[PDB]
Amino acid sequence: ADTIVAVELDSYPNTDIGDPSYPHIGIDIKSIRSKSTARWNMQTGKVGTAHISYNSVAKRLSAVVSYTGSSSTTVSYDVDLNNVLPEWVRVGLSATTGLYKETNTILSWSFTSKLKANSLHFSFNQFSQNPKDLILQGDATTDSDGNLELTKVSSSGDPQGSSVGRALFYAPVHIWEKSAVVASFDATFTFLIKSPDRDPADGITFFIANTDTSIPSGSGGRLLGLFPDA
Amino acid sequence: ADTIVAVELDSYPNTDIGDPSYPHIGIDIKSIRSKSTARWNMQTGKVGTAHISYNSVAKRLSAVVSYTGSSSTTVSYDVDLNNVLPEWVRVGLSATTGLYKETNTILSWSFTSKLKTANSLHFSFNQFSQNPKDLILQGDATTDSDGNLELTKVSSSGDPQGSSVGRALFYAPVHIWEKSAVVASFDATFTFLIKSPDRDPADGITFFIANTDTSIPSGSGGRLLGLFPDAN
Ligand SMILES: [Ca+2]
Ligand SMILES: [Ca+2]
Ligand SMILES: [Ca+2]
Ligand SMILES: [Mn+2]
Ligand SMILES: [Mn+2]
Ligand SMILES: [Mn+2]
Ligand SMILES: [Mn+2]
Ligand SMILES: [Mn+2]
Ligand SMILES: [Mn+2]
Ligand SMILES: [Mn+2]
Repeated sequence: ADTIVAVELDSYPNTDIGDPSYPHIGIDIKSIRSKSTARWNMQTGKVGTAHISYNSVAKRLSAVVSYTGSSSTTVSYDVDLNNVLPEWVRVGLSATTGLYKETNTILSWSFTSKLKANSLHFSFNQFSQNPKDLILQGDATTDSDGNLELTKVSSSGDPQGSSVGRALFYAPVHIWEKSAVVASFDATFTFLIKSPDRDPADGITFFIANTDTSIPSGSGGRLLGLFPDA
Repeated sequence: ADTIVAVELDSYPNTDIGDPSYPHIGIDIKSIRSKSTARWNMQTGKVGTAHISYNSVAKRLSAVVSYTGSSSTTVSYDVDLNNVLPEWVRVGLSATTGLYKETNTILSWSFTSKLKTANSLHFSFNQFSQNPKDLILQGDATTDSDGNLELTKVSSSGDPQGSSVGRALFYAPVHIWEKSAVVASFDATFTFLIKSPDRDPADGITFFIANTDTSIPSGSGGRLLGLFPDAN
């Protein structure tokens, strides 16, 4: 079973598995049952931005999601990630649609990791047709507009249900080493969630996992393509 | 047949294949016979620093090698790398030894690529782990307990060995160009320590850019720096 650390943008309330009764963003530490969550005032059809950051001294994983012209949503959790994650990891984005759907379009994504100092940084303001520097899993694809469509969309751009997909950066990341003075990382991605459904689903996540991580079987829908069970 | 673009720190003069008659640094475009070279006043036993840069507007690949408290060595060559390299590549470092030898120790390596279609990739190693999962080690290349990358074999006692070849490629491919892109550039730097028991150290170290699936060619040892199958 993979080891997962993620920040979820949960658009669909799955109260039968721990979610609060409303769209929310949360911090998941080895389980879909977020250790911390904050109400997320979604704005489908509007481009949002998510920023995630962490450093080994403060030991506080934080995330902020926002849209232009509106107050943001933030969430944090005190945790020693070096204790949870292996020294080497791959970082990525995931998304899923189930009975209900939504577009899980990524317009841009950047990540920076520093180990005190060695470093890894990448930035995509648009994605290439054949992103050789990305590992596409499931239905994840990049469209003609240079955007990353984590889940299946029609020619018109209309979302489809029962879809799952993720994109991991090709190169493993060394997030920690013995005696390391300080290790830190931060990620940012812009997204566009659209949907005809009264209640869109299921969400998008930025996650960090073991380097050989793959879509767990039965991880569709509410499990955001990250966990095998609830 | 890989496509190679490299900046060579040629410590051994092989005049039989076009090398000038003195240690030198050079810019190689699909051939070991440098398109441009400059005399390299080596400081064996001293830590050196090499800097390589290029951008699609200026179209001038330049490299500078220096040591603390000494005059630097520079070499340049005008060339549109878009007419040579494929759109996706892997970057790396190579080194070899032949009858004569030398340590080809890399103490640090950084690289930055920018593509304004601006997308970018950047990595830096101030030390290397024993199990560098973000590096593709080829040939004899290995990282040591000191955290340094030994491109070519060195005895457990630190003494270099001849007839060795090794390379280290960064794991993720690099997108250096795309049609209609506005501008693209890359920057690379690495520090190295070349030590030798031989009056004439050989054969050299290089920073190269090649097709993503690049591998050490057969017969690329010694004077071929682990980059080419022949000296054509
Ligand atoms: Ca949910
Ligand atoms: Ca030579
Ligand atoms: Ca192209
Ligand atoms: Mn949730
Ligand atoms: Mn930040
Ligand atoms: Mn850096
Ligand atoms: Mn690209
Ligand atoms: Mn030469
Ligand atoms: Mn950048
Ligand atoms: Mn490392």
